Amino acid sequence: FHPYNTLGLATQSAMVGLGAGVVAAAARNSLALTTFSKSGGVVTIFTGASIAYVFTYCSAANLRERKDGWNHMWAGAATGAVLGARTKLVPAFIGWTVLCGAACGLFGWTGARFNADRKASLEQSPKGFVQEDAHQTFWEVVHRRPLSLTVEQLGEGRGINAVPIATATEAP
Amino acid sequence: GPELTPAVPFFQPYVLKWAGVSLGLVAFYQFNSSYEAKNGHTWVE
Amino acid sequence: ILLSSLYLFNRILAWQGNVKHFYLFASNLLLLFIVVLYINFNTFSNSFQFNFELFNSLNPFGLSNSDISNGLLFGIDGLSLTFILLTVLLIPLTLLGNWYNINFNSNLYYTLVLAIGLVILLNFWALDYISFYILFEATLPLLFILIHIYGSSDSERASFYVLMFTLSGSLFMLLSIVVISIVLNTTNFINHNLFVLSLDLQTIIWLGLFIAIMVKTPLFPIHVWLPVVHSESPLAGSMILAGLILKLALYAILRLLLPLLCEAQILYTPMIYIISLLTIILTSLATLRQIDLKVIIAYSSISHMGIAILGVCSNTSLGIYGSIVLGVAHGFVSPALFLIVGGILYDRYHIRIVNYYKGLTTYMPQLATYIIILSFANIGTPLTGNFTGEFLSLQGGFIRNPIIGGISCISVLLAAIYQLKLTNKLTGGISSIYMHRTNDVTIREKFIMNILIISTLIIGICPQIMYNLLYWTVNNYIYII
Amino acid sequence: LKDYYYNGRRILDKIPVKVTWEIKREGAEKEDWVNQMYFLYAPSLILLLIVMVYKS
Amino acid sequence: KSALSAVLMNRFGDAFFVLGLCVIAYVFGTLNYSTIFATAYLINTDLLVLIMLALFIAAMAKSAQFGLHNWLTLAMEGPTPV
Amino acid sequence: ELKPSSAIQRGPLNKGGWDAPHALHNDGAIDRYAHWRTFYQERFKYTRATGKSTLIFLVAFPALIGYVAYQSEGLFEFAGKRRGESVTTR
Amino acid sequence: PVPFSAANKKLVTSMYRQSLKLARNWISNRQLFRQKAVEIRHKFDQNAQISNPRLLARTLDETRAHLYEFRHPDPIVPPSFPGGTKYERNVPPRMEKIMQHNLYEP
Amino acid sequence: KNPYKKYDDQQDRRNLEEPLSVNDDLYDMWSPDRFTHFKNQDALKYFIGF
Ligand SMILES: CCCCCCCCCCC(CCCCCCCCCC)(CO[C@H]1O[C@@H](CO)[C@H](O[C@@H]2O[C@@H](CO)[C@H](O)[C@@H](O)[C@@H]2O)[C@@H](O)[C@@H]1O)CO[C@H]1O[C@@H](CO)[C@H](O[C@@H]2O[C@@H](CO)[C@H](O)[C@@H](O)[C@@H]2O)[C@@H](O)[C@H]1O
Ligand SMILES: CCCCCCCCCCCCCCCCCC(=O)OC[C@H](COP(=O)(O)OCCN)OC(=O)CCCCCCCCCCCCCCCCC
Repeated sequence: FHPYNTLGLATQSAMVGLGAGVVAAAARNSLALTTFSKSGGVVTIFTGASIAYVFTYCSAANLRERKDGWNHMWAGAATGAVLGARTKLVPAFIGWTVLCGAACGLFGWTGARFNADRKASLEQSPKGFVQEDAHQTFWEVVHRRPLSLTVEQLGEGRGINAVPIATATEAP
Repeated sequence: GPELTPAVPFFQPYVLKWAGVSLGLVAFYQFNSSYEAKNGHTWVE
Repeated sequence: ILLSSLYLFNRILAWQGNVKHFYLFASNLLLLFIVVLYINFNTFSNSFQFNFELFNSLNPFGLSNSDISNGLLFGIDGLSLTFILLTVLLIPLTLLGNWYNINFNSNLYYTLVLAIGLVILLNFWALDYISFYILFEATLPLLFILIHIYGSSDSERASFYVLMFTLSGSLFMLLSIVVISIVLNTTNFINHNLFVLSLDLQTIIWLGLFIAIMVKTPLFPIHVWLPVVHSESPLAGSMILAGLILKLALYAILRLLLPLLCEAQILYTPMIYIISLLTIILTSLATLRQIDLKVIIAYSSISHMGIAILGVCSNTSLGIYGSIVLGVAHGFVSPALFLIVGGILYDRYHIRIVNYYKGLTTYMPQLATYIIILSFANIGTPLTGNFTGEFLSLQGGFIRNPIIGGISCISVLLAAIYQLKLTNKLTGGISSIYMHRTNDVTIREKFIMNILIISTLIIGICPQIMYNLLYWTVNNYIYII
Repeated sequence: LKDYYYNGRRILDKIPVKVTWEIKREGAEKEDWVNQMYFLYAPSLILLLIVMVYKS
Repeated sequence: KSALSAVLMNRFGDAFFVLGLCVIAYVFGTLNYSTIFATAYLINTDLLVLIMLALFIAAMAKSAQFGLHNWLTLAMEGPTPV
Repeated sequence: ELKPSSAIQRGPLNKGGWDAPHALHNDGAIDRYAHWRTFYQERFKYTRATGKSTLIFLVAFPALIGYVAYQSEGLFEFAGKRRGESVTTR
Repeated sequence: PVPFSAANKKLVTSMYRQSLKLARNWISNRQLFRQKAVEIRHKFDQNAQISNPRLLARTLDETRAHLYEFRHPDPIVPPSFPGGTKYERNVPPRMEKIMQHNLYEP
Repeated sequence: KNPYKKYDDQQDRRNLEEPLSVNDDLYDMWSPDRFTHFKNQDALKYFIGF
């Protein structure tokens, strides 16, 4: 993990959001100087959503030194906060926050992509039963796993022990 | 002396049904145990 | 045979006009057939026994003896046999409990009821994920139609709930089943504990499976559909739903989840315990402030299922045996309470508000005795199967996690509170002014309730009588190194 | 015939046997469900209990 | 109302009794008096205190000690022979 | 000019059955109370009290139980523990 | 607040009844209860002729406060009445005919 | 409600078509008994004091 440049990326996002809101305003006008008067604040919608999402995403990613879905969850929460401030009601603000955060957290969990990561997908991955003593990869299956792997992943206790009980309690 | 309400028969249909079923089941159990003791396996097996 | 039997069905329909005698006869034959199967079932073996395959390519319309198996698999072990026996016990009573109160399109109603029963019975025979899922969803159209046509005032919303919530859970179950299919290229239950997926993949599949289990059991916080669907269902729908369809969830855990995702289940167990303790405590408390009879009886089932879940994920033999026994006892008792509230009181007075009811003992002493017996059975009196199930489930849960199980021991108190608070008002006081005197419980109603009471008492005094079918199962799923 | 029988029996408290409407309700009453249930279902549950006891 | 009070308080006692039964079965592997009394003196004292607190709460409810006593005086709603 | 076929004869949907005597004397006040309680969800609103109960039961209580259940996982083993021995594994 | 009116009458008679019931409830001994009753009688007698509104209102308020100060945890009530221990015990059933609910089944 | 007035249901002290409070189930006769002698806070003081 090497940091996102939060300031720069947020500035570019501000630019993109401003342009997108401009395009939406022009469309809105054509479909209905008055374009910004009768805009409905769509330029602000785009600009605020852009800045909130990008700034919160980079901020969270830098602070946690990780890249995963949780950053998208935070960023969606911020974006929902922005979009739900427009209601001017506390319940709706909270609802937008939590639900947009949940939706974007789901999105980031699945890969933060709309299309697929082809190389990681099952169709492009080693699958089926593994060979002699190879390490298990994500899509592969065995008939028996190494007990040390069980003890390390699951953790000791609750019936998970390094040695089978009957063997350990055998007398001599 | 207290008053006296109308007569009612002792053995009702439900008495007959439940007593007959229960007693038949116990008799069947005993018969199977004895039939085990003699035949060496229970009549149901 | 099938041709001749179809002829018999047609002629009986043409002459008599009401199929319901034929269906009752049929269901009784099915019960007898399953009992014959139990007679011929070998209990000294952990192998599926009455196997058959359908829709195999070499014989799409018959059974397959081919060396390639691409159809749907069916067969039974002890665990499936227990629930199958419960099902065939319950179906004829479900037909009988509506013997007189359906006076319109009655043939269609009885057809839907018997079809749902048969679908569940077949579901218990399924031996692979795809057929299990097929028969697991096949009920939803039938339940939707039945509730919509033969339900009470609010039946439209009930039908939409029962379809939508169960579909919502089932589709995530479908995601998990699709992942298993494409990763293993196999779907069977016979050898699916032989495949050891990577821990991360197990953790992912477990999510879809357990979301399905949350909606279907139900568990907190997605239980809100059940009280509705129960209250507006007709009596057969309510009895089936409470007595079989919920146990389909517990059977789903044991059959689909535990053998395949053992390590992920070990990882996730405390989350399951959180959710089960939540459902027990919170639904039991919420039951206190209900004003509808059928709604209260519905809320009772959720708490008992919470105790069942706590038992079934305890990773102990006692916990699993307790979960099974509790499932069976609940399938005996809850249909009886639903019979009372939605078939006796509702068919006499056509209302379910609690305020109207009071002091039923004076005119209907027999109904009052039945209410007392069934309520003390529901709250877990010993010498009833419910007590054995709750006790063993709590033992397993306390072993798996002493704190959580110890807190869960409050379910005894909470169950007593809501149930006895109901029966106190129903049985005693001065006879209500709002309602008039009606007949006492009849011979048919008494027959059904006697069947259920004797079943629960029999397994409550000697719960060991189930062990011959379940002694393999109590070891087949626990994961101790 | 069903309708006449049961409507009279319900709005008269009189049975249509014996032939003018007598009150003799004590006995001679068989519902249609009882034959199937009592003679097939109950024996079946008895058989199930026996089989479980002996399979135990 | 008095009957409800009595049954519910004694069900409180019974919830604690069931907790005790679970811990007894786990700790000793049985419920019999003979085994528990044979192997009691060797058992860890924390476990014994847990068992005995649960069972004492049950008996406290049953024997109308001041924690759980209100039902005792409501019970005279029943007939005098009761 | 577009009308259904004259060939169709439509009668009433009667549901049949025996009109039983009405054995319940409905109380309008009770019915309205029941309807209000039954459809309370249609009128629920987020306020300070309602929000407080929501944040307690759906958030704080689950968090407490989760902390307990994940902190205590595998902690205790009681079977046959004797004097002096630790009932705790960690 | 009338010095002498029917409503005044009803109010003071009710309060005087009350006072007497309270006295009976508080005193176990019969003789002692008699002296308490006669003292209560004298005290009502003395203030019987109050005329101006302020003084009468104040006296009635103060006597209400006095009665509230001396209310008993459990009044004596005969067994057959609301507070009683026989109340609603073996209430005789309302005599009624069975209404049917089903054409086929009783 | 004083028990000497007449009511349609004497045991529940309710007349027919009387409106019901939304939280009625907490205020009917079947509700937990309430005691009037001491105020709740005062009774708490006495209990804790003893
Ligand atoms: C029922 C609820 C459903 C919701 C949950 C579904 C979400 C699935 C998440 C799990 C999963 C797909 C699993 C699918 C399985 C079946 C699908 C289930 C049904 C689908 C509905 C998506 O994993 C994603 O997780 C995201 C973080 O949350 C990441 O976000 C992004 O992060 C940043 C980019 O680097 C960016 O900053 C940004 O782009 C995002 O921030 C993604 O990059 C990442 O692909 C994991 O897949 C992958 O996992 C890895 C190691 O696990 C596997 O390779 C391994 O390599 C070695 C170690 O690497 C191992 O030694 C080796 O053994 C193994 O070979 C892969 O082969 C692949 O398989
Ligand atoms: C619509 C939902 C989705 C539909 C998907 C599936 C639809 C299936 C349609 C139902 C057909 C299944 C029932 C009949 C198949 C079994 C016939 C049979 O012969 O059993 C085979 C098995 C082995 O027999 P065999 O190898 O020939 O040896 C005989 C030795 N004398 O012999 C045995 O061991 C006996 C097996 C007993 C099976 C019991 C089945 C329980 C219910 C039977 C009827 C269910 C109909 C369901 C209708 C609703 C749709 C689900």
